[PDB]
Amino acid sequence: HDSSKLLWATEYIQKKGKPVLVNELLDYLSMKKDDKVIELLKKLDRIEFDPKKGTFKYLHSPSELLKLLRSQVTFKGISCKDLKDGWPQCDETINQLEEDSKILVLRTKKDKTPRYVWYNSGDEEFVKMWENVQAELPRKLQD
Amino acid sequence: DYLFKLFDEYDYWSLKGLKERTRQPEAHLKECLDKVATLVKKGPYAFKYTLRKEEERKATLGEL
Amino acid sequence: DDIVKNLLKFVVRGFYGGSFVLVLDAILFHSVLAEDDLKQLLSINKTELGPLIARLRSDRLISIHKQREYPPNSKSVERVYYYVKYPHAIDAIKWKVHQVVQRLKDGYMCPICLTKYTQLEAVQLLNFDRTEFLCSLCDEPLVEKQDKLNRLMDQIQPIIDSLKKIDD
Repeated sequence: HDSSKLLWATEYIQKKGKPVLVNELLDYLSMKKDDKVIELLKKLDRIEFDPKKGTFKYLHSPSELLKLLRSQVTFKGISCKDLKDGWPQCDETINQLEEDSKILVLRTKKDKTPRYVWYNSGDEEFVKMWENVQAELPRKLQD
Repeated sequence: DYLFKLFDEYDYWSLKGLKERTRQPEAHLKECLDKVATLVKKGPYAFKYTLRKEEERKATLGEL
Repeated sequence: DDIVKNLLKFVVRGFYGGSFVLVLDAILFHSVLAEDDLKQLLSINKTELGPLIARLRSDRLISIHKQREYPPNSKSVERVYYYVKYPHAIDAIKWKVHQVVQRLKDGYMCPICLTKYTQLEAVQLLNFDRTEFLCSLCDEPLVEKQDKLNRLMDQIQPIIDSLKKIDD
């Protein structure tokens, strides 16, 4: 039953609006001083563990997204929210890279206000003109 | 907090058993349980929630 | 295969959206995949991968070899081999661009009758009494883009130049 303590502590971090020391949490959350409370914060992505003493905070973006796509060169998909968590407020940068048509973004087939961002491996009249009807002998005549 | 002590006391229980204890609508009981407990719909215990510190959780509930 | 990859990217820019382009680039990153590998590689589902696969099958863009892995563990293994075939893609793109140019390269009508006439019909429809082209049955008056197609053709011209560079 260690799943609940993290949420009551984190929503408290939202209510207090400031980071809380592990001892201040353990005293306010009335728990025995322990590594697990910190370890849940080290585990949880919605809380930031600070290397200086205890501190627990709630929880360049375009360049970070480009580097992530380059590392992703082997990976053909990524999560939209995870990229935003890695680079806070990266949804806008992801959409901008989309509009640039390089790291291009894919508009949500679920809720049309959302947009996914994807990693780059790097009109029907126009399209039908570029497609039309689609054999080997005309290809050989073409070759 | 009381419901969680029941969960260590019972690996399987029901929204009915919980509503009987908490005297709250099963709908509210079903929301929080989704966080702590998970549902098993198959077997003899089907339609009953199973779990996955308790005192720390109780103090966190007291704080919030 | 850099020139072929660039031609494929240009085809993705011309034909369809960006998701299909990204799927093609993902196939380009990894040598060979069997029927499940895009799903592990991508966050899209298999049913939706299926609509995209049907779209690829509609065209000549890529090629499929259908192979079983023989070893008798349960039902063995359905492995599909997706390998791009360059000649079919080159032929289809040339047919489309030439057909597009022919469509860009490619009159009398009466308002009430909604009929249609041509130049030979013009010689027939001419009347000496008035000066006009008159309809046949209803005797009604007769009435009756390229530059914009030429500008869109400027986009087609870069693709044609890229195809010429790929050829030589």
